[PDB]
Amino acid sequence: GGSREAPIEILQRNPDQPRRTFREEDLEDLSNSIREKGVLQPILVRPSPDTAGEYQIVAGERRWRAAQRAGLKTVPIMVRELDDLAVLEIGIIENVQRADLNVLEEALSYKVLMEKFERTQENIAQTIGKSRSHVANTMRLLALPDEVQSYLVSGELTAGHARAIAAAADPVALAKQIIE
Amino acid sequence: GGSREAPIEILQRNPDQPRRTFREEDLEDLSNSIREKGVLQPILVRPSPDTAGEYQIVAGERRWRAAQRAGLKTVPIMVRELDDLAVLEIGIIENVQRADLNVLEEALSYKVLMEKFERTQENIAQTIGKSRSHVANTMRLLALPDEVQSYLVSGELTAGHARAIAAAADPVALAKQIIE
Ligand SMILES: Nc1ccn([C@@H]2O[C@H](COP(=O)(O)OP(=O)(O)OP(=O)(O)O)[C@@H](O)[C@H]2O)c(=O)n1
Ligand SMILES: Nc1ccn([C@@H]2O[C@H](COP(=O)(O)OP(=O)(O)OP(=O)(O)O)[C@@H](O)[C@H]2O)c(=O)n1
Ligand SMILES: [Mg+2]
Ligand SMILES: [Mg+2]
Repeated sequence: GGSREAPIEILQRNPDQPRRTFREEDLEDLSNSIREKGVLQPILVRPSPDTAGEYQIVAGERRWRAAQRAGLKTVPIMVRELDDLAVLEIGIIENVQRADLNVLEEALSYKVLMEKFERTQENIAQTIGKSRSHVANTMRLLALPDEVQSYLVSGELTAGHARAIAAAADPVALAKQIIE
Repeated sequence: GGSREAPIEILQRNPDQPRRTFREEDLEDLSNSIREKGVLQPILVRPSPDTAGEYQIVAGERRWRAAQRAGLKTVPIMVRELDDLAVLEIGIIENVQRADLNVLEEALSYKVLMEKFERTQENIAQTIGKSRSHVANTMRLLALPDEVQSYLVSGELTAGHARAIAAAADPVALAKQIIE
């Protein structure tokens, strides 16, 4: 059994899904991102244990909720027979076994969009489903010295602190201030 | 066009993929995780622009490399016609449009594996493809006071710092020390 488009309305959440909390800010970004390029990773479901002809989401609740807000009529699914232990395992694995992109690898990606493909920071924001603010701030990090970038490449400079350092009117000045 | 199993050997990487660096530590965890439950999210590819009957990975290089080390003969793929702008966009989106699990939501998930399903910390480690160390340290956080957990629930307490705080013989003592 491969992956198929299926009517969004015949899908339901597992209450015992490892993820409890869902921030509006993030869900808005995903629904925006889905409105543009659609649902890119198919949603993992098992046949519903409670209701007939329904599917219980094993992995991809945010995708389902985002696609709902985005007003998509169908979603891509993969149906696999799974017991309650399998689902909890998979639920953890999909979210735990994945490496985040370095904020500089992200910034460089935006540079290439601008230079090689002549995309404005607005064009980028609209396509990737993030704010013009986030894009601008992310790219400003490319200005910083090689040494401070090496701190972000290494992780020494906190990834959270990076977005803050970027927002500053005098961003490079906050490099030495990071020590204290 | 859905998703199909395809021989791992007819897949190649895009050199211009947003992600440049690949840490051995993480790739080992993924290959372990894949050795157990296989490749859970199908790998997004376009028909190779250079070589005939080959596919260029748009999203899922780590999965491909992990599955390779894991000695998988086939991998699940989805083939879509995509130009160089599409691929760079999608490459960014799949990695940028996704929310990480709270370290406490992770710990609780492991608790339920132990209590509801009678899994040892070794059983968990083997199935999720992480270290017994990582599992033990992650669960120890559930012991900590509601106040310091609120710091991790909020994010104030660095998620990386959490596993370290947990390992400490006197973990709660690091709460006031989080001033610096
Ligand atoms: N047994 C597993 C473990 C993990 N994953 C998935 O593999 C992906 C790993 O994400 P990432 O670190 O970004 O690597 P890839 O997407 O494989 O590669 P890249 O982003 O570099 O293209 C995640 O979707 C995760 O759910 C999976 O399909 N099967
Ligand atoms: N246009 C987009 C944007 C993002 N994604 C994918 O949506 C997932 C978001 O991951 P996460 O934040 O964990 O949410 P879900 O996996 O959807 O939900 P859950 O983990 O709660 O099951 C990622 O694999 C990302 O590649 C996608 O398919 N299409
Ligand atoms: Mg997920
Ligand atoms: Mg990825």
